[PDB]
Amino acid sequence: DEDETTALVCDNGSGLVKAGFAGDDAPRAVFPSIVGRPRHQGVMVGMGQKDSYVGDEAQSKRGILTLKYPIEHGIITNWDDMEKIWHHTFYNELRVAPEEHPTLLTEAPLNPKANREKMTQIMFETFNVPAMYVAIQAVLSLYASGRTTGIVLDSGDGVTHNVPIYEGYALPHAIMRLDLAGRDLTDYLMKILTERGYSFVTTAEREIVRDIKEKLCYVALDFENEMATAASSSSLEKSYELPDGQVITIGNERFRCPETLFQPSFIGMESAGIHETTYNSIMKCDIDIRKDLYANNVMSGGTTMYPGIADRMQKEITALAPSTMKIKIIAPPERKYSVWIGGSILASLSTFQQMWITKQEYDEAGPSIVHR
Amino acid sequence: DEDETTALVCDNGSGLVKAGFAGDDAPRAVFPSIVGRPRHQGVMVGMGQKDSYVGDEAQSKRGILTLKYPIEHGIITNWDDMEKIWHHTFYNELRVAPEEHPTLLTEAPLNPKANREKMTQIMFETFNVPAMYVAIQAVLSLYASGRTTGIVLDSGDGVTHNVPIYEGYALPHAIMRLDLAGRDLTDYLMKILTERGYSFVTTAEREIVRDIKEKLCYVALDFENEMATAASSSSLEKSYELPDGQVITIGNERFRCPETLFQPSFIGMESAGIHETTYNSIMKCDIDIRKDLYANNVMSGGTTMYPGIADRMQKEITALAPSTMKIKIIAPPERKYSVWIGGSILASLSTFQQMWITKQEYDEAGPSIVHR
Amino acid sequence: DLERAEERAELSEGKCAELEEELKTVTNNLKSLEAQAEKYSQKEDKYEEEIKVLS
Amino acid sequence: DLERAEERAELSEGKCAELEEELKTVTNNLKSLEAQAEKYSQKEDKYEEEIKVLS
Repeated sequence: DEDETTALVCDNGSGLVKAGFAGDDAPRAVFPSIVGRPRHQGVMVGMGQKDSYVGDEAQSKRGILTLKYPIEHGIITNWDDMEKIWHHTFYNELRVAPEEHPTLLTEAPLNPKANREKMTQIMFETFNVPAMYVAIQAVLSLYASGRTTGIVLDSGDGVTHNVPIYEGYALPHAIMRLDLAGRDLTDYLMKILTERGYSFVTTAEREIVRDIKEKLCYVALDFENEMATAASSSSLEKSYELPDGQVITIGNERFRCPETLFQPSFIGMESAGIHETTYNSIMKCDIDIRKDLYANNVMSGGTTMYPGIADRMQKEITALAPSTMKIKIIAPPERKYSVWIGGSILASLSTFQQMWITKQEYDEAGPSIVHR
Repeated sequence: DEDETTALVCDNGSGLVKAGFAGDDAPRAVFPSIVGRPRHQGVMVGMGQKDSYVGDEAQSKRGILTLKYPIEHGIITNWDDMEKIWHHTFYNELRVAPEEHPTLLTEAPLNPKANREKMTQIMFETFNVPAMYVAIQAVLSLYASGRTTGIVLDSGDGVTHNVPIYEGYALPHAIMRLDLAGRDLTDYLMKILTERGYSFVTTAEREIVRDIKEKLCYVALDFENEMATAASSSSLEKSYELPDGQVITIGNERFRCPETLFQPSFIGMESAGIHETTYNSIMKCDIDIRKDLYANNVMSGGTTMYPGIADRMQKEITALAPSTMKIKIIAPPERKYSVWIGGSILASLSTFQQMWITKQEYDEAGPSIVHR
Repeated sequence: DLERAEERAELSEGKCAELEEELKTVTNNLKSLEAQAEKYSQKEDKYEEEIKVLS
Repeated sequence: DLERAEERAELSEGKCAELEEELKTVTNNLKSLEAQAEKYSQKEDKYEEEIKVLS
């Protein structure tokens, strides 16, 4: 129990932090990855002067603060502001004292060696956690779907990745990163919806375009004869009621937004798209392992939640793969937390105890120890 | 007690001064904002030659003096004559010595920086008050209705304003000023009542048209089919008995006077009216704060006291606002003193002590100190 | 059943406010008429005593 | 959001009724004080005219 209860799992994202206790089924804490700094001197009624704001209080009060994102494209870019988000996570969100809890953290696919050593330096030397561990994100997603070999298409708020994993070892030279994700996708909907003849003028109009994207957006299979369908004008249309009455209608654009993930050309991106990239990762891997990867395309991440994403991907890679092959696109329902759940499982596991980096290892080996 | 008893609250208006002690429920002193200067040399029986007259003695003796209004449209226009009204307030009306009383004063919505510094220069350097503070009027009105975010429609004797306030900070760029108020409104009634076939010939006829406006005037909802009602001639009519017998009847015009506040066109004004202006203030503010402002339209000022003002405004902005919105027009009964009461509360408060500008702050920082 | 419960709530809150407002005005018109009545009663008794003495 | 809208509706209807009741009582106390005030004002003016004439 000492640490059975006690292991923490913190998944640091570009848009959201997911956090909680190893053992739980889902994150106890989910909140924006921002750190707000007040543009002016003054106070809220009853509070003192605050130097900084994090998560939702930074979002809610955004009009008087300069908002900053510590993690650009999955990589920690500002370490002063990240130690601020961690502090908030332990002390306010989970309300635990960190110096008696083992902490499993996550990093990104080709996270620079030096960063994995730096967050270890900050975990052990400024938070004084007993022990910690850094798992790679795609690797926890795979594992949370039971398996050990597969290829994960991972897509969240600032990055998309393909991480081919074989008997647990993520394959460095076959990993692909596509910098277009849910953030890019909300801003494109924004324009095709103002372009439908609308105005997201006040900040209460801006924010909810993102809630339109999440609730009403679709990834149609045969996106071709779906536009064609749009035109005959079926009961395909969908009206959402705004903060007030102002019933906005979205028929068609509803799927023009996730067609951006297959066609980056919709947004002036010259890069290849999700399905081709799944494939290219795969023809960059060893030959003998390619049947395995093909029958185990595990999807994880908030942006892979658009319904019919899996069917489109299913047919997208069948038709690029040699017919002798078995294609299989696994997309679980909890996928917006796969990464986290994979960490919860792993860290609560009976056999993981012997991989925890302890302060004994650290004080004796330097940050190098956990770096592997 | 030193200053718990001792804080003064002086609300300077275009028509009336409201004054008294922080702590009280209502102003100890209310009187016209005039300064009379005798047109001829001579005396009243038993008095000496008087150079000047202020408040009610200036009104009562108006036939031999040239009357002057120091505050034009809420802004202090003559500083020689204002120091005269302040002097009168402290020494004669409240009969206090100012050099041992902290003084909370009020200013108008976009009061020029230089004025807030000038009345501070006169408070500290010619009245020698221990400490003082200048609150913005709409902001005290809001606060006296308990809240901190809302939009105040403030309307008195020379100005009308809309001041959107968010967690206490009045929003400069969304404030609207409409120069038509109770003064304009008494003169319009005057004409529709002489136009009813009457004569307000002597000064005892002039003054009481204003007491007709206050007692008998109404703001009808559906001002349309209220004129229509007037015609069928119901028992809608209302006769007032003059200083003498001369029973004057006012049926209809009774509401044609406050319909001027929604239709400025009744008086050759091309500006928009109260309800549209409430609204325009609101579509000039941030988007995310517009649901707040809509559910918190606080009314203050002598001219917002016309019964049924709130119902007309209620329906005036519901029908301009998106139906998804909650409208809420708060109009308290003490509203002709909201501003003052908000100051009484605030200045008698336990936490306000640390915002008082003291002579220590001033003698050391210059007028800049209180200016903020 | 809701748009109905909320609509009934809003109409009764509106009614409530209208009546509460009509009241501050009638109880206030009052302190004024009761005070005017007492002021006149005292002016009356004074002149009733002075008429007795001039008679 | 409902048990909340219905509960707020019931409490505001209760408030509404209490205030509407307090009012029939204050407006009724009124026709009485205003009538007493007018009755005395007329007794006053009569004796003020009779004191003038005896003076």
